[PDB]
Amino acid sequence: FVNQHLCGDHLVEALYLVCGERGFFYTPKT
Amino acid sequence: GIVEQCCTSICSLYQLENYCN
Repeated sequence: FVNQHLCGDHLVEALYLVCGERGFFYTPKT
Repeated sequence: GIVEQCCTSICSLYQLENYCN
């Protein structure tokens, strides 16, 4: 997948695509 | 981990792992 400039939403979408079955520590958050 | 390296810079997927996990 799109291994370049992916941000905020596309970036989380990706984090999940990658370890969505693992855990999902997407924070990097507020 | 991801942001100013893979979004606002580039290391994308390879890196993603390292934090998504």
